[PDB]
Amino acid sequence: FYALYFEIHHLVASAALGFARVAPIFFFLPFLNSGVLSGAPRNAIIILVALGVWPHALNEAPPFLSVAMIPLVLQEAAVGVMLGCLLSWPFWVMHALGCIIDNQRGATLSSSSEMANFLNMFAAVVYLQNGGLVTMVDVLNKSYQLCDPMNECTPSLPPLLTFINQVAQNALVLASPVVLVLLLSEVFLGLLSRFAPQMNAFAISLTVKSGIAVLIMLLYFSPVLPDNVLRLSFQATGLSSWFYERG
Amino acid sequence: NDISLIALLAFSTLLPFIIASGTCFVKFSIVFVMVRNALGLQQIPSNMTLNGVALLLSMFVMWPIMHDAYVYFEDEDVTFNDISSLSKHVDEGLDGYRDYLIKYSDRELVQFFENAQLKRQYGEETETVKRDKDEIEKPSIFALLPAYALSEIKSAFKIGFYLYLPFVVVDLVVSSVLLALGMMMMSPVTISTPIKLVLFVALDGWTLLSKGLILQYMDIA
Amino acid sequence: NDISLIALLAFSTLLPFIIASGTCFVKFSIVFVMVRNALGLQQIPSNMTLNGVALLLSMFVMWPIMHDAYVYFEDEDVTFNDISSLSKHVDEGLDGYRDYLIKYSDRELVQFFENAKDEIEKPSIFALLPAYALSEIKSAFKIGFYLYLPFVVVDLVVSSVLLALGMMMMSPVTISTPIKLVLFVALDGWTLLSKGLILQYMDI
Amino acid sequence: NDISLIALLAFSTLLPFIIASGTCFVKFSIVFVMVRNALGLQQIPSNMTLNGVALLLSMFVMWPIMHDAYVYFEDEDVTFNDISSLSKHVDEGLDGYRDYLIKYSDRELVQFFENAKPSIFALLPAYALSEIKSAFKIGFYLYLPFVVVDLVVSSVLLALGMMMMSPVTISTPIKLVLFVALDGWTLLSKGLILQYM
Amino acid sequence: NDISLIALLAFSTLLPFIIASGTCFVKFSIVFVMVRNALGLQQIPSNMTLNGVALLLSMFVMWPIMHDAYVYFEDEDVTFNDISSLSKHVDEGLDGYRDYLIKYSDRELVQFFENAPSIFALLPAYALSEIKSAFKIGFYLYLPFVVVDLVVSSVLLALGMMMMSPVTISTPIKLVLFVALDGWTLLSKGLILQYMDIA
Amino acid sequence: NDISLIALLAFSTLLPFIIASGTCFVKFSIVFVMVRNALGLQQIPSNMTLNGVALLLSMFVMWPIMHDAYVYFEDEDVTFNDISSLSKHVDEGLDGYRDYLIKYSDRELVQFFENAKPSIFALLPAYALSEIKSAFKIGFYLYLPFVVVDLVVSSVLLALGMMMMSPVTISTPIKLVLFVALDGWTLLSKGLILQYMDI
Amino acid sequence: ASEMRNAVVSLRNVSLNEFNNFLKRSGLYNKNYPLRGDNRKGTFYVSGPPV
Amino acid sequence: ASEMRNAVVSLRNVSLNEFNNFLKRSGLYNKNYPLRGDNRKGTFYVSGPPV
Amino acid sequence: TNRIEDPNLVTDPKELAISQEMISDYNLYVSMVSTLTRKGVGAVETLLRS
Amino acid sequence: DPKELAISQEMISDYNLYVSMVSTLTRKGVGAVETLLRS
Amino acid sequence: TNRIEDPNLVTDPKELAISQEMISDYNLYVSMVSTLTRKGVGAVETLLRS
Amino acid sequence: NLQTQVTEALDKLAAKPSDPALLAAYQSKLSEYNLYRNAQSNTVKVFKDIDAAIIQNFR
Amino acid sequence: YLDDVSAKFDTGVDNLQTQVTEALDKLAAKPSDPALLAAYQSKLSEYNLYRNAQSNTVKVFKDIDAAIIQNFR
Repeated sequence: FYALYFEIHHLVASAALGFARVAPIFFFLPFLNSGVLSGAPRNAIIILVALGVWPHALNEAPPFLSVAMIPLVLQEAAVGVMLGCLLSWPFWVMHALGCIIDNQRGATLSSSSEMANFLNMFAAVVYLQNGGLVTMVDVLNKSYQLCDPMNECTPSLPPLLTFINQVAQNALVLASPVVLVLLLSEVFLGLLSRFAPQMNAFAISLTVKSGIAVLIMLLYFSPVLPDNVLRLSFQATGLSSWFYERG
Repeated sequence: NDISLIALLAFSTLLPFIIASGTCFVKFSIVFVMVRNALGLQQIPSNMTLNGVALLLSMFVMWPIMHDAYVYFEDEDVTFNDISSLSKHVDEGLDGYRDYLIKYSDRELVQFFENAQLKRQYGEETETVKRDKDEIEKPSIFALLPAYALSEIKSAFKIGFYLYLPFVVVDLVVSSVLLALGMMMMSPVTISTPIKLVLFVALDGWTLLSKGLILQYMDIA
Repeated sequence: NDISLIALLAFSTLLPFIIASGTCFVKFSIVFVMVRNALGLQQIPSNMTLNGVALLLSMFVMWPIMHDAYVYFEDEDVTFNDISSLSKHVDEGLDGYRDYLIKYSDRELVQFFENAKDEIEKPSIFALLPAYALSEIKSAFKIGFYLYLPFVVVDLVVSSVLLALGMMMMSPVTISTPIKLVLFVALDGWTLLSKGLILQYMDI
Repeated sequence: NDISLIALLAFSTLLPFIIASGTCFVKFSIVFVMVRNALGLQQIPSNMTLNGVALLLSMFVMWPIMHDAYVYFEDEDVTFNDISSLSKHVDEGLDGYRDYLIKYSDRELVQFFENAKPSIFALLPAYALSEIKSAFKIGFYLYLPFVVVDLVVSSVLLALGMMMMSPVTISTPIKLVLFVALDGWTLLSKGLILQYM
Repeated sequence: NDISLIALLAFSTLLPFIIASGTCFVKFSIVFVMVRNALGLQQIPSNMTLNGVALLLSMFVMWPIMHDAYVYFEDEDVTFNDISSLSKHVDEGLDGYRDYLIKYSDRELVQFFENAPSIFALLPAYALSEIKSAFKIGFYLYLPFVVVDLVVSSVLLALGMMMMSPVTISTPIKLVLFVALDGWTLLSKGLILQYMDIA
Repeated sequence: NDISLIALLAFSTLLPFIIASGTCFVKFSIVFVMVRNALGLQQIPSNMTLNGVALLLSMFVMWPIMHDAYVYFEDEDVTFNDISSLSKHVDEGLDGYRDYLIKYSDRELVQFFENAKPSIFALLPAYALSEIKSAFKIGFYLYLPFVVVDLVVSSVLLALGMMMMSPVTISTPIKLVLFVALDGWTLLSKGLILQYMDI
Repeated sequence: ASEMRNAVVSLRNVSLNEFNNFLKRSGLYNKNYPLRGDNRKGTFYVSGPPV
Repeated sequence: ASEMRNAVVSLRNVSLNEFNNFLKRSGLYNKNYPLRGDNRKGTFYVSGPPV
Repeated sequence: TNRIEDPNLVTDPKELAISQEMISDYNLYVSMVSTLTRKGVGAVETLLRS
Repeated sequence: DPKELAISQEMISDYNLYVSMVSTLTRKGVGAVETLLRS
Repeated sequence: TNRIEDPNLVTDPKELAISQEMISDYNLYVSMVSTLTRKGVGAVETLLRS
Repeated sequence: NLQTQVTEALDKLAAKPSDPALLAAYQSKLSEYNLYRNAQSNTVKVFKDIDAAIIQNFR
Repeated sequence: YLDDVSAKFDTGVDNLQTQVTEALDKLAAKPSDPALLAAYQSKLSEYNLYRNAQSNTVKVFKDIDAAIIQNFR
């Protein structure tokens, strides 16, 4: 009766490497961070999620045995922040979207924000309703099918170097229509200051722009914003292009 | 008979971590930190006391569920004569907890994990189970509690988004009337804070959100 | 007597949570922090030295309820042949807590908890412990809005006199914060709000 | 003798909250932070060095009162025959602590708290509530050399056509070279002892 | 046996500061937020992303050095007779990292921290050298940002447009032409070629 | 024997607080973040890294005096039958450290404190209050070129009709080429350490 | 009236009629709350106020 | 009505009839809730109020 | 206690077999309640201490 | 059994220390990443 | 290890006493350098978080 | 291999559990085997107990 | 294991448990013969040596594994 103790003992060995892959996704997501989750039931959830997705059978012996343990955790954490930074893609540009509309209207010149927090929460809920959580688990269940440890898979550097402009060109075209009207209104006001010299249209520009910068985006808030949220959700089919195992 | 007592003490040690995961305490705890965050107060209202008030309602709802465990296990006819009926007996003991998990969890998210565990179990050649199992077949208890706790995070975040709305509509009109004047170099969060506290006490959100959650699990009269 | 040694221990390990949740300590500990946030302070004085003085103020009004429970439970008539008369007897000690709780809790909310007058029977102790705490947090919030208000005025008037001059790019926190605390020490507001907080529950 | 060990252990456990409430550490540890943001500088000394001087100055003033009760506990003639005779030694060994507590508290606040030689529970809420009142106005007074200086440099900004200019980065070195010319770090250190020495 | 456990556990405890001070994470983390500060928008790209990219790249440099240490330490033939003979063997494991570290540091503090090569002389010489190499590349990236704002505020004096704010106009212009040169993939790849043969 | 061991265990507990307060480390960690506030940057270069480089410099100079504490205390002459010479013995163990605190503290403040050769318990606040006072002088001195920079950039902007633009963008390049071409990173750090040790 | 306590107790070698003579000679025999029981037995049933 | 409890009790050396004579001589005999059992045996069945 | 203080029951070997039983039934019962409550009061400790 | 339990006395315990070691390393592992992401 | 694998050394009492010393000083030695390393690294984190 | 030369003396007393010389030598074996087994179990135990204390310290 | 240290005493003698019974069967037949009485005391006294040397060696071995199991934890 010695192997029965080993079955629960092989599981708890298997959960440590399972914790190191998926824990920094539980730091990145807006509905799962330490700001939204307490301390006592946090470490209960993160353990049992990795138990339901682990690819190998639990009662079998793990291939972890004294190969290279301190570098293995930094491998699995480094691929973990990759799954975090791809899954938090459409929330990052949406939080980047609200900062541009906040910054153009004034309201941030106390440096030399609450509104940008509002859009990031909004795209969190509309992503979570239709499907949502079914696709967040599917990409890490497939990740164990193509990045099983003791094989040293890496996040594949040469398509990583365009990641920042990839969200940037999604940032500029999403903030495209509201910055053109606010900018054109200012020089239109500026041509009236050339037509009436002591208007001080800089002071007048701050009072009128916050109503204008919010009004034009109400017209395409309903039909245009929430479908791009579901389109920009990273799906499991693209998992081949970001990884390869090294032996 | 004696090692049945060993099973009780071994059951006793992992209890509050089941309360950390299995019950609906995870629903009450999240929305109360969010109402701390939505009001902008950081340390207050001192969430150590907020753990106590969130626990007492959840036990108050979970009590008819856990009370049936005593009456099922203090029976004088625990000891059977066959190895499968006694394991059948502990199954029919756990069913009152189990169907509560069935009612309040998501359909497809639990369904994803059995298909995910079987291809882990045997391999890919095992054919997948579809939605139509639900009428006859019951899943395991270890494929339930992952999908339960994530689903309640979804529902708690549904609530946490909603009462974040009537405070942030306030937080933009204060930041605009301050820029209606030339008061750009002024911290608007210190003016929004009085009218942030009145909108919860004039609406009296404490004494109606607390009543709202108990109707989502149980009924009255 | 031996079983009562458990319950004496069972009070003590659960003591720092009932006083965290079932007394007026929550109101004292809440107003003493937002007065720091009213003045625009973060770490002054502390979170430690503010919790200490909040403990002693609640120890005034809670001890006489706690004091009668010794002499009531020290009495010699603890040998009873009946189960229920002792169940009545331990219920008769906690009515000092019950009259404290019913006085500051809402009658409508505890009837809701009762479903899942008060002279014939007292309501159950678990039926009103959140209702006391949920009423105090609202009232401490309500009293928290009040003393926030005069400090709004000093933040606004100095921001308007700098804009009365041409200097619009000037952070007014370095000027309002001197003017902030002189409004609270010429009023001597620390020594007077502590007075009426005692008078809010215990009469003079 | 065995439960005297409890009393020796009861003092030692509540002592990090005694120091947080009973001594003048709550006078010392406040003015050093109040002078820190007075310069407009956020966290740059420490939150340990300012704590380190404020604990260490407070051990000078409270040691002679502790030593007098130390030789009373070190004295062996504390044991007597009667109950109140035993209590006759606790209060006399305690009375030297409470004269300092009476000296820096208001009487009418103590005379308020007697509805619930005054006792120590009537002085501790009276101590810190009077201590932080006195600590605020002296923290207000050190603001006064630094509120005139940022107003006058914003004036000479406004004396030019420099309406778009940040005055904080010019006044910030002037905010501290006046303090080293004052040598306030010696000056404030010598003043908080003269109330007691 | 157990004396190996203290060092192999303390490496994990001291790891958050070797990344903070010993590697090329210092140079990588600074220049990202500086060119973000060049554009003036302090919450895009929301520095946790900027701190997300520079950690993985600095992971890629330490990783061959990390694999090279325990291949050598895999040989269990370390026990010998002399007390210094095992000391030289553990020193041979650290020269794989030191040869990385001796390459970039200057010749001025390293003997200055030996009279007053050693390992403890090189880390403060390292981080001081990397910031000075980081500023002048950020400065050369700064100069094409101190010409594009200078021209758009000049056309306002060419017109009768002196009294309007120029930051509300120049800041959208600075963002568009920077992404039109695809610069965020430029300064990233211009940095990874310096330390390693990347990709 | 075991009274010697509890005192060393007591030293290990207070050891973070002594380096936080007692030595010259406070002169280091203050002036490192002083240049960062001098530049106007808020989170650059991210003081977690700057806390590392301030610790290794100050630790490098206390170690020769710390090494004296071994050779005084690991010896076998501690068996003294009379208790007063052993008391004067442990007075003489810390004498190199005591001589170090006397060299950098002001004289008359110490005798004011031991009014209550001088006692080590008394000079400890008198050292730090002089140390921060000497730290604010070099806080003032290193800032002093940059105030000339912040005014000259406003004058040339005011020489044009460019008065609506803030000069914070144009102040910062010339606020850094006056640092790297001057090479102040090696000038301050070598200058702070030569005040104590000699090569 | 809600404080009435009751108990039944047995005696070894004193009957009910001898114990009832202790009550009359002392002055505590209450004719409103008497003792119900058989006249020569050991067991009897008493109920009333707690004193 | 919901507080009614019941019991069964075995007597070793006395029967039901003189125990019923104990109830008749004392005055506690209640004809609505009698004792169910064999007339001269040790076992019988009780049901009534908890007092 | 009155089984043990009654001096007739303590001398009879028939009664001694019961006397070893009842001291064990008292021993296992209160020790069982002690450990279940300790886990009960320890379980609540883990959520509020945070 | 005296030789089999003794060699089994070490065999249970060493795999228990190893499983505790791999879980504490994950805590300082991800905890170093947590503080570095707050930076 | 070979003190206890040698069975001649485990039978004599005064050889057990010097091994009893030898076990006990093993525990105090490696525990002293353990905790002092722990307190050595315990002093480093707080200054760097500062 | 100590248990081998323990297990070789039981059989001659098994055929003759009345020889005075054999049981005298057997008691000198079996009490010495008693000293060997618990000493080895308790000594590995300290090597077990102190390594868990380090990870309890560093966690 | 504990059966084998027991069975080594049941294997090492052939039929001693029966040899005492057939002896006392002859003793109860005619308990007055000198060759029958003298042979029985040589045969009765060997049995009591056998079983206490059966039960004491397993007794000292019982507490030894009990010392082994408690040093697991």
